[PDB]
Amino acid sequence: GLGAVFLGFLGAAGSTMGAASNTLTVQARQLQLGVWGFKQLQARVLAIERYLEVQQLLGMWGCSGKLICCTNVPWNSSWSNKTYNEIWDNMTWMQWDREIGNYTDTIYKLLEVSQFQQEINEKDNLT
Amino acid sequence: VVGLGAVFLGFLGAAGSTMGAASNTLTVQARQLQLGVWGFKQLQARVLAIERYLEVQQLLGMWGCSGKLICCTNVPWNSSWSNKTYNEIWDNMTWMQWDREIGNYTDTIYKLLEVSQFQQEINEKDNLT
Amino acid sequence: GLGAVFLGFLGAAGSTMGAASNTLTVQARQLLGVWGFKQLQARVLAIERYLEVQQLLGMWGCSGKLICCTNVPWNSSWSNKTYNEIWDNMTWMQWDREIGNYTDTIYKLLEVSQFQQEINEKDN
Amino acid sequence: VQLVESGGGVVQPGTSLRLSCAASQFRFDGYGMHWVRQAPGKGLEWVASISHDGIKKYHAEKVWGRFTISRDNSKNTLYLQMNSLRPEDTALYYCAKDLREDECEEWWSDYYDFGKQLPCAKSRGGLVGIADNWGQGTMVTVS
Amino acid sequence: QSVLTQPPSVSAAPGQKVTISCSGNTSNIGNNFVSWYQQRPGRAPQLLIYETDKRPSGIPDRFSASKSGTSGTLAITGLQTGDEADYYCATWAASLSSARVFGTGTKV
Amino acid sequence: LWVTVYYGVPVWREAKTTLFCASDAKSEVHNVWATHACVPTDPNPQELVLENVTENFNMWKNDMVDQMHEDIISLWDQSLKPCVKLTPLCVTLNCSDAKVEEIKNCSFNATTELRDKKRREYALFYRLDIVPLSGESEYRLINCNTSVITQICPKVTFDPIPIHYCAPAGYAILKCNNKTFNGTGPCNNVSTVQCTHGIKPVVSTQLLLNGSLAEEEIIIRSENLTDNVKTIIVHLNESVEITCTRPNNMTRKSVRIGPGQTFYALGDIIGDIRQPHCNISEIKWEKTLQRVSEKLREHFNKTIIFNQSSGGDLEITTHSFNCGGEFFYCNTSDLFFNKTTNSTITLPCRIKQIINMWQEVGRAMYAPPIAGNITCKSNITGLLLTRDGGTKETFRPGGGNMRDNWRSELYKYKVVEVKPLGIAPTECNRT
Amino acid sequence: LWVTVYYGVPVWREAKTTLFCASDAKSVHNVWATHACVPTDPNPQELVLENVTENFNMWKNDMVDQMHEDIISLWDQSLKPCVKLTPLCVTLNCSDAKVREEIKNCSFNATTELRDKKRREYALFYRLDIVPLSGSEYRLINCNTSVITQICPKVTFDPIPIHYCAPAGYAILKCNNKTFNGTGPCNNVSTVQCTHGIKPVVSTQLLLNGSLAEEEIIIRSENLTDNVKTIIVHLNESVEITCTRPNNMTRKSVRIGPGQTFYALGDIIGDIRQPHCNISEIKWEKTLQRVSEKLREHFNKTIIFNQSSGGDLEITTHSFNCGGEFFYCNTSDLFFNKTFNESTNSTITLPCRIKQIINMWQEVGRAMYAPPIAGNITCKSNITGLLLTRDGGGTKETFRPGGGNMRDNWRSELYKYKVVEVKPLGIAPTECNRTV
Amino acid sequence: LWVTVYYGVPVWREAKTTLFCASDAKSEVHNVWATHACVPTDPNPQELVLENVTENFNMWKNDMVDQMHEDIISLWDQSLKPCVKLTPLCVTLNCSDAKEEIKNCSFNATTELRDKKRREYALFYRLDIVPLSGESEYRLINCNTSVITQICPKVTFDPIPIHYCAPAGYAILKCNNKTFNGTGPCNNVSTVQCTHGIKPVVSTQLLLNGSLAEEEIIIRSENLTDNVKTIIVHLNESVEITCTRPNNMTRKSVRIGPGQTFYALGDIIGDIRQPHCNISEIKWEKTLQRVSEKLREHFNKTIIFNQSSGGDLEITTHSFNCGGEFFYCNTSDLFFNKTNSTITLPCRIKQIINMWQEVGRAMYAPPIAGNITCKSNITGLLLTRDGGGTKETFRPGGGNMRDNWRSELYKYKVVEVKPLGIAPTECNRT
Ligand SMILES: *[C@@H]1O[C@H](CO)[C@@H](O[C@@H]2O[C@H](CO)[C@@H](O)[C@H](O)[C@H]2NC(C)=O)[C@H](O)[C@H]1NC(C)=O
Ligand SMILES: *[C@@H]1O[C@H](CO)[C@@H](O)[C@H](O)[C@H]1NC(C)=O
Ligand SMILES: *[C@@H]1O[C@H](CO)[C@@H](O)[C@H](O)[C@H]1NC(C)=O
Ligand SMILES: *[C@@H]1O[C@H](CO)[C@@H](O)[C@H](O)[C@H]1NC(C)=O
Ligand SMILES: *[C@@H]1O[C@H](CO)[C@@H](O)[C@H](O)[C@H]1NC(C)=O
Ligand SMILES: *[C@@H]1O[C@H](CO)[C@@H](O)[C@H](O)[C@H]1NC(C)=O
Ligand SMILES: *[C@@H]1O[C@H](CO)[C@@H](O)[C@H](O)[C@H]1NC(C)=O
Repeated sequence: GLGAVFLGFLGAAGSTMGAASNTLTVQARQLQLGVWGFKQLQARVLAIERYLEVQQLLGMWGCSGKLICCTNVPWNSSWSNKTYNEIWDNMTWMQWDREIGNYTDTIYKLLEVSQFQQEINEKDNLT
Repeated sequence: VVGLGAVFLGFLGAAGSTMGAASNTLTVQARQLQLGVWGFKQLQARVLAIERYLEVQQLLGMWGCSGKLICCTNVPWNSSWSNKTYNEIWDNMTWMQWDREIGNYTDTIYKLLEVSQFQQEINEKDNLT
Repeated sequence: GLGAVFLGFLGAAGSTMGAASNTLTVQARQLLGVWGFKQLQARVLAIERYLEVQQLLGMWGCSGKLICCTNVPWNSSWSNKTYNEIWDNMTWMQWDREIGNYTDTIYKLLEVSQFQQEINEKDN
Repeated sequence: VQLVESGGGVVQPGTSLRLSCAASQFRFDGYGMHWVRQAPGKGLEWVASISHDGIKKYHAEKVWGRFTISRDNSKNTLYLQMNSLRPEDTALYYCAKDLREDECEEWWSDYYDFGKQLPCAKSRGGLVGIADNWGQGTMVTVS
Repeated sequence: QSVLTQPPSVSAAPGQKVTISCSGNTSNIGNNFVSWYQQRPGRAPQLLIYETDKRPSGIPDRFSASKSGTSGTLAITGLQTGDEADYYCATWAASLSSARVFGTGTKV
Repeated sequence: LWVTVYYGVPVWREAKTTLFCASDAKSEVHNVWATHACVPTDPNPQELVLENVTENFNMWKNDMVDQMHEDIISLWDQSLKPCVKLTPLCVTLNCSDAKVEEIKNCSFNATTELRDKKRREYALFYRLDIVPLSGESEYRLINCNTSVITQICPKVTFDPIPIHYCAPAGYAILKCNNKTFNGTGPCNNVSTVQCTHGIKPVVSTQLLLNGSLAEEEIIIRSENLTDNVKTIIVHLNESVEITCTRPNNMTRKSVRIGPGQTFYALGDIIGDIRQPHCNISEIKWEKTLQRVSEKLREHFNKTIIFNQSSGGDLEITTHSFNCGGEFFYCNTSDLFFNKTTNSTITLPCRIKQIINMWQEVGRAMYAPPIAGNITCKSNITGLLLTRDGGTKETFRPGGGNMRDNWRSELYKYKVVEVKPLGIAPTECNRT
Repeated sequence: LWVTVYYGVPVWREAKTTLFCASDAKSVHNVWATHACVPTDPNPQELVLENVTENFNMWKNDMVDQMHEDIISLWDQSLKPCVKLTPLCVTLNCSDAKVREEIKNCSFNATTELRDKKRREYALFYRLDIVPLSGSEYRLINCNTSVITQICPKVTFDPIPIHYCAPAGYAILKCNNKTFNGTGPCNNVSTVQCTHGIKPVVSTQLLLNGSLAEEEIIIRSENLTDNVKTIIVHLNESVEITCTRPNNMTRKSVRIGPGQTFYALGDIIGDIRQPHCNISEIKWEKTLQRVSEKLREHFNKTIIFNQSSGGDLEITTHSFNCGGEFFYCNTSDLFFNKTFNESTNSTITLPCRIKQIINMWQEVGRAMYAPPIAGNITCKSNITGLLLTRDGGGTKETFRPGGGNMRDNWRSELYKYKVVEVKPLGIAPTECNRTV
Repeated sequence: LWVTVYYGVPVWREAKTTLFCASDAKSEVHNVWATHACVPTDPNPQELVLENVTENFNMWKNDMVDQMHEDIISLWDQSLKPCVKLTPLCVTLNCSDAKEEIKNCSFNATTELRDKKRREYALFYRLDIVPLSGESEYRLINCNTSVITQICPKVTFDPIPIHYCAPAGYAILKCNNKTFNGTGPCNNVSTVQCTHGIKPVVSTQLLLNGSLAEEEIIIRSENLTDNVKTIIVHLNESVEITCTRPNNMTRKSVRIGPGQTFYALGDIIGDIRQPHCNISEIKWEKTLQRVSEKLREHFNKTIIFNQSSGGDLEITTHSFNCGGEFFYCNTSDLFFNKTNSTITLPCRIKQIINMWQEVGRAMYAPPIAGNITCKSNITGLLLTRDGGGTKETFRPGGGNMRDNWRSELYKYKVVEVKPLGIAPTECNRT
């Protein structure tokens, strides 16, 4: 079910970033042409368009089936000048995306070139 | 519908062969206006094709197998689901009869692979502090 | 979203095959009515054209790589040319007309090689 | 069928007279009428001609301005005013009836009703100069 | 003020043939049909020929007539004693009043 | 020191979408709401509890009610397109009095199955439904000079059955749980679901019918509490009963007009004619306008007096609701809205057959007469008020708009979309 | 020992979905929207599931409930922009036609090109199409119960084969057992992408063009010992049939209002002859002698055929279509009037009657009007299958022809098909974990 | 030595697809070319140049011109379905002469009821009514061969630019060769995400608002040695044109039935005058000679310009729209007769239009209060040869309606990109 999986991510939206990586474990352990016949069709196509969009965006930089995958881009000091002890222990995820919300298009473009360049150097090890 | 329409019917053959031989006989098997009533049924069909394809792909992506065919999962086989041995199943059964016996435990078996992979993800990726 | 990525591949239509892998680098680093049903028929058609390529890339392995590699010997009957001649004096569109009739036999042969490699590995 | 004429009798030179022709045994408003005359020892001669409704009147060249003809749908008779009586006018004056009937083709109607019988709009059929019924006629005499 | 040239009286013996002619002009018969009538002595006239080619149901096939250009001819077969009467020619046109002229009479 | 991406982070931002129907399977009836072609619901809906979060959402700036208004309007137009019209009925009438008056006995010409023959038939029409050309007497229908009129099929019903609004896969409908949360305000006990609760689509002007009592501490929802246009939407916590009927026993005559068309008109009235009347309880209602007068005073610091309705037409001034398939029109003017044991208030109501609903010049409906004895027993949960101006403040009921009948039940909902892609620096690079 | 998943396993499960059209790329604007249908493939590839027994019902199928609901919604899509004959039925002063006597000469009043005036036209209608008022003056048959619309002559009702094909992810099973009756397990089931050609023909007593059985006659039924369920008899070695009308007809456009006109019957060249069908009696008698042999096998008693029940005409006739004019043939007392026990091809002639205003699918609310086809029509068709019902005697089982529904025709072409969905995800234990 | 795959290679193939609308951000009037449902455009579009490319284009075998003509046809049927039809209007119009092209028609119509009738009066042009018995009694032009409908008086027909944009996964090529006619291989092909603004207009003789050539007058055709092909002439220096209506009409709402009503012309304020269009004389004889020197280079024979043949007022008349009032201008023998002033153009207005010359279509355009003025702009021409053998004659033809857009979509071609490429190399799985 595509609908029941996107709702589980929203659970514990008030917890810190350091405890959200382990809270989802304990919450999943216990677990024809009418006006109404067209909006259902227009919603299923919109559901597919939203699932693969966040999935195809992943497949551009290395990560396709992973969740906590790491990237080889050096973290700047202009996007966020806070220490590691304060970001992952005293701030929720929704509040964190309000700080780097302006450095979004400059990051997604930097993640792509940092992975496409890896394939060129990797496949040139045979020549 | 033109590319993924003949792939699901592809492995549907050899449905009478045993389980231990289904992975072998299939190898040699491939050794050979626009607004009317028909326009709305074809558009209704193309959505059902995509909805039924990635739904299988979305279940695999959450089990640690991105697109692999036969991926071993780190989950111990419970003895209560099947009392029979291992050599008897692959040579005295078939894939259609297997669903009629173990397919009733499909609820707890689809979440057990999730926890055994989600916890394993943070045990390796998130362990590198 | 899915349209701006497909248009970027066409930026080297005249460049040689050997330089197309590096020509895209200098470009990326440089930077209810009638229409309610017509647009709906386009969003369904856009998804159908995307995953159709993402499906053929799943049957041959390497479902996430760009420059992949398969274990299939290059038959000397489909193309009677050399290796150094292709990647220096040939463009990608011109190369297709000389081979684009052997695609249906090379897509099926590539599918058997990855399917055979899966059985030979999981047996061990 | 029967056609009877009226208005005849003895007249004096220079006086006036109005002839009548009562019609019966047929649809009066559905046929044209003609007026003829034949001198004793001579042949016939047309006098006037009228349509079924009287909107078209035609006479002879010698009696322009003096002789008129008209009909009436409520009394069913034909009038013929004869002025300036001349000795060469004594003839056998008869009343003729045409054969072609004005068969209607388009009646006025009323959508949302379609039952009310409204008058006719576009009829066809005029005069043909054929007399199928001849009356007894009234003899005139001037001296 | 046109006139139809017709013979005033012709001989009619029982058993012979009698022809009745009707000569006019171009304005009266050259563009319009011609008719025929019979007026017996002491009796009222009656229609005999209409539309130059049709006959009423009251007359036999002995009465016949035809036209040729600007003149018409009446040809009747089987002459008897009771056929001696006055026959007329008649033209009528609603265009001009010079075409409505009766024949001078043909006594047979 | 290295950028890493996370899949499944709780990050959401509000947006717009298209919600679909949802209702449990019951049974063919061919209801006016196409629930027979609607996806069934789920017995146990998912309702998480988001803790340590204070989401603020507006009530009047919502967009879920603008999609619901564009849904019910498109629903009635679907059930009225294959209907038979009353165009051959716009003929001059000739009416008289009724039996042993607001019931007129009219007679007119009507074309039979073929246009060539016409017969004189008779029917019964309400006085509120015909207008006189000149009082002598000849009358005419009320909608034969503005637009065309259609008659709804006798097989379809107007029964309001609950429907659920579910967001598509990839979205989330938030839901607050605060006790005294009015229209706009940051709610702290936020909870998420994927489908709304039971929503019964009803229509009314002065009162609310078959609503949902939310919680104690009767809420006074508005936008500009210091204005003269914004309609105050009270939300009760102890609903009182309202019962009314039609004590007549009327038949259903099936007359024929035009070739291939026919409509059902009123026939005979069995028994003596009696007036419809609603029986809102007396002592249970007096204390309702006393708890409100003590709750509305705190927001104004003044003593309040209640007047009757404004006056004029009927759809916008007084009560107007549906009951078992027959549209009622009461007054409720100066029987319990003229104030500041166990008796009962009796409200003289009036019934009409042709309704210019939804506030347009066209698309006038014609409810066929229901044979028998119609009876309803509903609840009133919340009123609709409107200031005057100006001491003392004078309040009076008024249906300033029609969408407010649904904002009383879609006030604690908010639709948002999730973006599960996160970015955070860490000490892990590509090995 | 360890759990592992498998992709692409032969696992199916019965379900229901929405199919779509598929026809040849031979493209007129037929009544069936084939010009907007997706073309098929020149080589339908199918598999042969070996060594498997699958059981599927025939009467509880869903493709027959979808095909019947498709044709209903397809005719309304082709009759919506059509002109309606609302101002047609007035007091018709019908008289006898000027040269057994089933056609009348009617003269009525209709509005001319402009609404203010009216005229008086004349047309020719059949006796089966008009009813009298004073039981002189007649009026149209069914304009008192519903509105009537005609069909534009720009469309045709040629039955062309269509393929009902399932979306990606589904497989339409297909049987190959020769003696497979209605229900039961097929021991030689073979999957296929979608079905073969299906001609959408409409008949009531004798099945028209269709697929023939391979080995022998099949007697399909839901409950043979019942009394209401129709008995579909499938045939082998079909019998030919030629239905003709040697009379001519000239169409004529008359005005019935501003911007509206419909075609009626004008003159008739030559004398009147009865439109009739022809059946080779030697082949037919050889057929009924065999169908009367297998029904005895299931009943153990003698059987007799009898005339149709009676009543109305839309049920007790051979109401089929040919050329564009709906026939109504008296297929009784010449075929079903005898029993069975133990040369010059005397062709049987069936006196048929033609009707224009037909309300198909017994749905009051839509009555179509067919324009007259100029000339003469002739169609040499096939008779592959019959429809028989019982009476309830006891003895001797009296059989009468006549269907019970309109969906019964398509239950003879869809008797070896079934839609299922595949579940390619499998689970089986092995001696392999994710540490290699 | 071994086979490998490559994702994202510049490989395209010709194919057909569906293209949706893409309008600007300017929207409530609810035009026939709806914008409340059309997706907004992109401020910074995506365009790029393909170095060393050569793609052969074609104009007369294109698909976009067959979809655009099929798109706007369904657009009018969508906006005319809920409108009122003028069926009860076909009555015996007793039209006298108004105070000579406009008649004072006094007819009978139904009141609010259906058992009573009253005598109304309205004004109609001579082109909309035909006589039954002249001198009288008149009748409408198409009350016998087609049903007539009325445009909703709340919509307008402003030509607004729309963008046809292919779905995600396609591309719309664009040639930049400035001396490139319809056919022929382009040499400066540039790929754009979708087309620029395309003003949908309707014209027969000349071509209104559009784009230019910027280098030289281009002469496009499918077969120049033919006789029935419409030779499209593209210009580079546009000329000015203005069309007015000095009359001052008034709108009157009359009744035709219960719930139905339509608007007709009432009295006319001010003196009656005739509509006319203006074209600069010096700016026309200069823009016509440049075509006389280009069209001669393809025939090597002297050429002369004639007028149209005649007949119906849809092919021999510069039919165009202006502010909601359809204009028919006789441009036959004022500048096309034989080959600081101002050339006048006497026109005539018709309000019952048979759109696209199809049986069953008849639109009644409601009148417009006040005068109108359309400062239009000519960009292209339409010609038609004759059966000659010496000199040559060219006449303004009206061959088709879809031919009006081929002067705008001459440099576009939709293709389907295929990103999977197969190429031999030297690699294997470790
Ligand atoms: C009850 O409603 C009133 C007004 O209708 C709210 O008072 C203000 O509401 C606005 C937002 O609508 C806030 O920004 C202000 O801070 C509120 N207080 C003022 C202006 O003094 C009130 O907040 C609502 N009650 C609750 C619990 O939210
Ligand atoms: C049935 O056919 C399958 C496929 O060929 C085969 O594997 C199996 O052994 C067969 N069973 C028998 C009894 O041979
Ligand atoms: C499978 O599980 C169901 C309960 O989910 C149980 O009823 C059944 O007996 C089990 N075994 C089967 C179906 O063989
Ligand atoms: C490609 O192969 C096909 C075989 O069907 C042949 O018809 C075609 O000519 C070939 N093309 C080239 C360029 O060799
Ligand atoms: C209406 O009144 C009659 C008379 O007593 C009663 O029988 C009937 O039940 C009433 N209707 C309802 C719905 O109770
Ligand atoms: C222009 O048109 C001519 C004839 O119409 C044609 O031969 C030529 O190829 C076209 N293109 C160019 C660039 O001349
Ligand atoms: C045509 O010229 C006029 C005059 O300047 C100008 O306003 C108009 O924009 C031009 N047409 C177009 C399409 O730009």
